[PDB]
Formats: sequence, C-alpha cells, structure tokens
Amino acid sequence: DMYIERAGDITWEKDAEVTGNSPRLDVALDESGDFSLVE
Amino acid sequence: GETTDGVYRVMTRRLLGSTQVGVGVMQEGVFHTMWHVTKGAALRSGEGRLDPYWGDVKQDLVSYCGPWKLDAAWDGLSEVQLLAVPPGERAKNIQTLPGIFKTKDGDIGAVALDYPAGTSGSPILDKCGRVIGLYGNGVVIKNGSYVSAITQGKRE
Ligand SMILES: CN(C)c1cc(CN)ccn1
Repeated sequence: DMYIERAGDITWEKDAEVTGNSPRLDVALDESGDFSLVE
Repeated sequence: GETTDGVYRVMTRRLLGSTQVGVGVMQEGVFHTMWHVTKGAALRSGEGRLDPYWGDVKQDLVSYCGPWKLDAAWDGLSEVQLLAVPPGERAKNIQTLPGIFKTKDGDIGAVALDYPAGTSGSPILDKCGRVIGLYGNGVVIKNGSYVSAITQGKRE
C-alpha cells in the first residue's frame, strides 16, 4: 500500500547550488518507456 | 487527506520499514508522478484515497484525481532547478543548464544530475517556479553517469 507525505513548497531558490553539465545525446524511446543511446 | 499544492514523497510499507519509492507534484487538486513509481496503483493520503485518472507507460507519467495539469515547457536556453527530494533527506534545489535528448520525434531537454531511484518524480522548475517536467526517466551514458529527460505531460 502506497501513501504520500508532504515534502515542501515548489519555488525557485535564489543562489541554489549550481552543478551538472549539458550533454547533447542521440536517444531512442521504446514502447515500454525506456530511453536508450543511439550510436 | 492532504491536498495542499507542493512536492510529496511517495512511500510504501510493503518492504522492510518505510521505503521511499518516488516523488510527485500536487497542483490544482491533481497528484502527478512517473508511471514507474506507482505502476498505476491507488495511493493513500492520510485517511483519504487517490485514484489514478490518466496514465501512459511510454511517456512514463500518471495523474491522480484529475487530468494532467502541468503545461510549462523549458525555453531551450535558461538554467532550471531540480527540486530534488531524496529518500530520508530534506527537499533541496539544484540549479543546472539542461542538455538535450535528440530523438527521431524531436528534441527534449535533459538534466545531468545523479540521485537515487527513489527521487524519481521530483519536479524540474523554471525561474517562475512553474513545473516544466519530472525527473527520473533517462539513460546511463558511457562514463556511468545518469542523465534524466525533462518529462512533461500534455494538459488537455
Ligand atoms: C531513476 N533514477 C533517478 C536513477 C536511475 C539510475 C539507473 N542507472 C541511476 C540513478 N538514478
């Protein structure tokens, strides 16, 4: 049995930690909702 | 049950203790999460019940109590924030510049941030605080890193 619990408000935080890169990838999406890389 | 707008953890007591299997967004009385988090099962909110209303395995999305309400889109240029809700940890905002998933049916924004599986369904926001998609359906690239699509539904 699944249940939900509030975790917070949805707001943009000024001066949040900024990280992660921006990869441009060729991908395929199958009928089961799985993404895979196209090489 | 609690119907206040916001981000919520999706929990289960079926396994050992209480386990966080995902996250979702309550907006305009509708709960939005990824299909792989609930597999379309009903949810509990206190003493109340949330029944699925719409879902699609291929988009990997599901809405409860009403139709999908989130319609904002990434502008293709600006940084966004993942409002990550990790298992057993406080909600945290992480800012990033999305990359792209190029597909035969068009391009989708993608965020290169690696969080546990139980963080699936965490919302990705624009500078106005609007939810532009949910985090948690993606791919593992060459170096073993995770890149999630910015998955957004259609508002009928
Ligand atoms: C579904 N999520 C958030 C995942 C998935 C994986 C699968 N490699 C790794 C890390 N996080």
